[PDB]
Amino acid sequence: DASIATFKGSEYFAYDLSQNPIQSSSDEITLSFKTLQRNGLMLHTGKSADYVNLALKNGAVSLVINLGSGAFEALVEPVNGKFNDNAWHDVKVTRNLRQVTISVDGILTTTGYTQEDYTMLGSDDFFYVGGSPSTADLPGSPVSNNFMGCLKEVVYKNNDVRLELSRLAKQGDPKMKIHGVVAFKCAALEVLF
Amino acid sequence: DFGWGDFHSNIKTVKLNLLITGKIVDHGDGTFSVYFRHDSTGQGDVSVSLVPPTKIVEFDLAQSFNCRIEYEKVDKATKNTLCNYTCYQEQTQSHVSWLCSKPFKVICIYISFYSTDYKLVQKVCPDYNYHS
Repeated sequence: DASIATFKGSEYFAYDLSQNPIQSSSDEITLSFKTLQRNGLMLHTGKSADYVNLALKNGAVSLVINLGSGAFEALVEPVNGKFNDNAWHDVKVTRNLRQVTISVDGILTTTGYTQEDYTMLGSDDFFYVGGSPSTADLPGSPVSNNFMGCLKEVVYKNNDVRLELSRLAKQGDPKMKIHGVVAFKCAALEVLF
Repeated sequence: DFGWGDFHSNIKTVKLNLLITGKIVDHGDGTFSVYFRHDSTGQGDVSVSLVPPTKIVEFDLAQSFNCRIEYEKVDKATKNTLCNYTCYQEQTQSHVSWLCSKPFKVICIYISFYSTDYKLVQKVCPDYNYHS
């Protein structure tokens, strides 16, 4: 049913964006995560001036976006607890020419300004999920280590295409490459020997 | 001129709703003002300010750069009613005027939001990519 994968800190997905560039006036990223670790990179897309970086940082959800002329950084956290509580949490990030929106469970922020510029929402370089090469620190990544925990239904969507990255990794795609080996289920995180 | 205007932000939980608007005004004398208005309803603390791009995004219990606050007006109404006994609702309207000396124009907007269910900090730098 749902496309899930468990990352153990040495594994990541990489969807080849070189031979198929992506451009749009708006885009959207959705995923659910479950984890016990305080820090870890969940998703990065973009090696250009444009990028989106989504990570856990000290048990908070961290989002860093470079949307053309401007930059956005947010940190989100429950008040009496953290997001590395071994429970699923749902993330949705929406960008367009005038506005960025992020929601994590019961909190939503929408922020924008009049840009008055011609810009392109795209990325040439690989779309990374769950981690990234160790000798490759990605633009705007606040954390330096790969994810440990579960990611589910990672989907990137724009006005041209919709990529079910979690599904593609589970099934297979010549542009979808997996570093290491990951189980396409959510393992009991309390026991990650 | 400037790379942006008519800044807006909305942060929403079921416990606190925050609406922010921001406006720039170039006075033509080497200074410009940034005006923030914000309205919040519910429970929790909210703040909006100007910061340099080097400001670290982090949570904080407390409350070179050529911008300073010249005027601030805050109106806060508190309604106390017990839920099941306690319990309260806060309505807040703030206006803040920042005055900036123009030689430096790379300013960021920093918003904090501490409710009873969620907390969020965010930094928006609208023309940062004119910095480098």
